[PDB]
Amino acid sequence: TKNKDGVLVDEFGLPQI
Amino acid sequence: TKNKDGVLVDEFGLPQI
Amino acid sequence: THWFHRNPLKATAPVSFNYYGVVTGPSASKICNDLRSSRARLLELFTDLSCNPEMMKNAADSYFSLLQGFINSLDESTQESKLRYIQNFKWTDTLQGQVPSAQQDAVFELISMGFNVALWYTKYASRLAGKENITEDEAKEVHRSLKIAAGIFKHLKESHLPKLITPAEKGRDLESRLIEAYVIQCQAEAQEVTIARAIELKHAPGLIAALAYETANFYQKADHTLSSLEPAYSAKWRKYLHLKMCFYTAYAYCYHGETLLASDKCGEAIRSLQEAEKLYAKAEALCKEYGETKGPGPTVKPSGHLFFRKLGNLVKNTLEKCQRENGFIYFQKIPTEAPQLELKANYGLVEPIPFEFPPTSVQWTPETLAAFDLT
Amino acid sequence: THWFHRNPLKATAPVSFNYYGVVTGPSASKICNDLRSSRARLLELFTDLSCNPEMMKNAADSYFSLLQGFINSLDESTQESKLRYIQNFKWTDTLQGQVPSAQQDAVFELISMGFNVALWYTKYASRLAGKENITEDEAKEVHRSLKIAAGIFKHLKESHLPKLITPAEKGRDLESRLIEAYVIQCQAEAQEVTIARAIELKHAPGLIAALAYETANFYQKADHTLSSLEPAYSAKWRKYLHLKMCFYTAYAYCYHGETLLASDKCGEAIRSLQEAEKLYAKAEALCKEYGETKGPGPTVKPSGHLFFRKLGNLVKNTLEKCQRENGFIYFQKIPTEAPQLELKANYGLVEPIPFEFPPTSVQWTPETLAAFDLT
Repeated sequence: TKNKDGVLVDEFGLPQI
Repeated sequence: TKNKDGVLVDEFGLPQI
Repeated sequence: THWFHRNPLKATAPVSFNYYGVVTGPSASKICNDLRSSRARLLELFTDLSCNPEMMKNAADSYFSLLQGFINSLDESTQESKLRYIQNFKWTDTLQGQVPSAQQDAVFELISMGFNVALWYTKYASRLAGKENITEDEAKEVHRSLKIAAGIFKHLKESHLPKLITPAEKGRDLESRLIEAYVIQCQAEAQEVTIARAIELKHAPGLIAALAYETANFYQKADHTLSSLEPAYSAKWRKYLHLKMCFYTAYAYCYHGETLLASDKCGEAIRSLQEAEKLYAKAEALCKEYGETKGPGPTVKPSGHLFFRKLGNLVKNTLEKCQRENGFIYFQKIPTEAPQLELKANYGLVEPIPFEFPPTSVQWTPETLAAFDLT
Repeated sequence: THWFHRNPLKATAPVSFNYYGVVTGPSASKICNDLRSSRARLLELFTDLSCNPEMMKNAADSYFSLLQGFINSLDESTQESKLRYIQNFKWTDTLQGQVPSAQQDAVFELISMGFNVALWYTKYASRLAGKENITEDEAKEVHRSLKIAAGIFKHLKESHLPKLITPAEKGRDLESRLIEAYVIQCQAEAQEVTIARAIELKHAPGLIAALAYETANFYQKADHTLSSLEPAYSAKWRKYLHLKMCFYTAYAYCYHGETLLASDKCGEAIRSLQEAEKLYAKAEALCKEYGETKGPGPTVKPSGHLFFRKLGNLVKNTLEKCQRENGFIYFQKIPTEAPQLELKANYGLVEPIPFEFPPTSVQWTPETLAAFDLT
């Protein structure tokens, strides 16, 4: 899942790193 | 040298260690 | 470990759906039995501690797909169902104790029961959130449950309340403001779970500071929503919201300070850490006023301080870095005011999961419906 | 390294001791040449960097015993010498700049010269106490030189000042308060040396705290003694004494705090260290003002410092132990007032070494005195 800025995000909406 | 209480002291009047 | 205040579940009078003469023929009679049983089963589940969201979802849809027949028309050549006013429904309310309210409208029943389901989700959620071990799978479950509850509340409020012929007394669950408060508390609570996760995963301080600050604003807004009610019933709840607000304002200041430290502003960072510790101490004050304030629902305790763990870490790193500048234990060149927080959370904010009732049970046919004769 | 503020040495006009017709015989005119040369030699030494105490003692003693002829009576059964008023002496004062003062009295010369010898002892000491390498023997020598000066000063004030016929003039070395200030300072300074040693030898904190405290009280006493002098010439000096008091009060609170920590009083220890850092900061601000203040004698500077090493150490130990109860950053249940210091130093207190001028030189006989014809 990515947010509007194209950042990978996890189940909780936190950046996936 | 000893002070009034019989404690040994150095030349500065400190207790000898 | 998490601590979430909970108001008690609503309670309702038993409905047999036995209409005697009004009912003519086996079809209409069996559908009345299934209403009776599907309602009874759903109600039993509310107090069942072995109940998971799978069972609740099934039982609720079963009952709601039938109940819908008392509400919506079949062929849609008619505005609504002719049975909407056939039955009197009586429910207690979360803040109103043993004083119930009754309406003869199927919509009142739909909204009240649906309200209790959402409630049940927040309870399953907090029951799980309070366990110690708390794996990551259980955390998603809590987070997800809280968002489902949010969706139901939101849907009931926007697509349903307006249909009611009788507005609810102020202070009752079916009043618009009260429902908005439940929505906001559900979002704030899901975000708490995300805050704990962000912290254990060691995400950026700015991210955690922004999330903590946004969370405290939700509680403040929920509180502002309940401000229009009467202090007798609403006081305890509002105290808890105010308390949560202090808790999460203290977290924001804690993690903001780490931001200010990394930017090499020592005095500002010190001041900001002092604020965090102060607010948390005042939060430990409001916590006792909360436990001493008469109101619906049991009193919950935070215990569990992961705050002081982080603070001690920030303090040592700040004192080591900022001494020889601001002083050792007696601090100089400190701003007289705490920094004024304006923080935008780009990560972690929670939307309610969109909710809809199931379509009317196919068991409702014009033949079945026709077997209902009112006279 | 030690820093002691020093006012300028007293200056005098030369004295030939040539009375012409008055003096007859070989013995009287010999005595006059012995005075001329012994005084000249004693004056040479004050500015001579190669001069040690053994050299200063023998010279001063030689001159003073001869000068005593002009003061004491030989025959007893009489008050004094017929020569007391025979010679006019002209001296400057430590605080008065270039403006001299004169009395034709032998006792005025006696006290003025003795005063300068006291001064020389304190300058010898301060010179030597300013070394980085300084050894234990040298330390004892500074300590001792200061005690000698103190005793000389005290003796002038008690046994001599009362004898001068000219009433004392406020602002000049020859009045009670001013000499008193000097006595106190010398004792205070000897104690600074002892304190520095106690810290090096890792003596008990209570011992150090008490000696630092007593040393500060001396500085407060000296400074008050001078309070009546006109600020024009006394300001720089008094600013310095106030500086030393704050400096050594900070030391008191610092080491006293260690004492409280061990006794497990956390709130008080924290409060004690806060007061220490505050006083030290006040000490630094007075340092700036002292350097800016116009007055007799050059500015000395304390480039620091070990107080901060010791302070940092204690703050670390105090916080590690006391954070649970008080800290981490915003401190709670801390006494609004600094903890009371009334401390008895049982070790390190300095007393002036008693001093007496030499008796009359053997060159003085009833016959040699008659060789002075005053008619």
